[PDB]
Amino acid sequence: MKRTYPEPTPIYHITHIDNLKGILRMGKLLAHNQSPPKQRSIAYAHIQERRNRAKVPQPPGGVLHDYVPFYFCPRSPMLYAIYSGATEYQGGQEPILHLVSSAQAVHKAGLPFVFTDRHGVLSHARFFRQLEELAQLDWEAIQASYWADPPELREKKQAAFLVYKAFPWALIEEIAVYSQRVGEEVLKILKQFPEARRPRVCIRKDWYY
DNA sequence: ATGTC
Repeated sequence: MKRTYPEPTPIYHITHIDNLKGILRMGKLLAHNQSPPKQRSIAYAHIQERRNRAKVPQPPGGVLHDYVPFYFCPRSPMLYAIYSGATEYQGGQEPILHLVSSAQAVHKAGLPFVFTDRHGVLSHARFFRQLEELAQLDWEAIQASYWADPPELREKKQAAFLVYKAFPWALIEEIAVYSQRVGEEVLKILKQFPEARRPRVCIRKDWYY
């Protein structure tokens, strides 16, 4: 009766469109501790500071800031904080891209990864290395459109897929966007990097608030 | 409904 994970299992990384040039110039997403040439932070600083010191207890270890973060859903709680202007960033959701890949693409590429069953800064989050352990996650919570309550559902919606240090651009399969205007601006940027993969750019308003 | 905790 409880939902299982789709296979392939989508993973989602949100970023401001003002960072896409830097992603294509580096040819990869870089983890926070790898000093990405980001133009626009859409994070909470006070939770960023927790990620900065949160130990990852599975090899290859380090801290959460050593990994490129993905969720297993679009339309994240983080995106709600952005949509509602609760962040220092005041631009709203419209310039926020969903970069899409899959857990299985990462495994087949032989990149080191870990994943969690819930918001990764929580002291009781479980960490996993084996894709069979996707069965440990709560796929009802991950897909829930109303996630404010109950508390367990809220935590488990924010299970993370964590790729150590860097995520190659070549593994991104789709860029989802809010609006035609932002789609067009993404294709203009991609065309400045003709050697790079050009993933399909899809308007998915249902991935936004 | 939901302002990542």
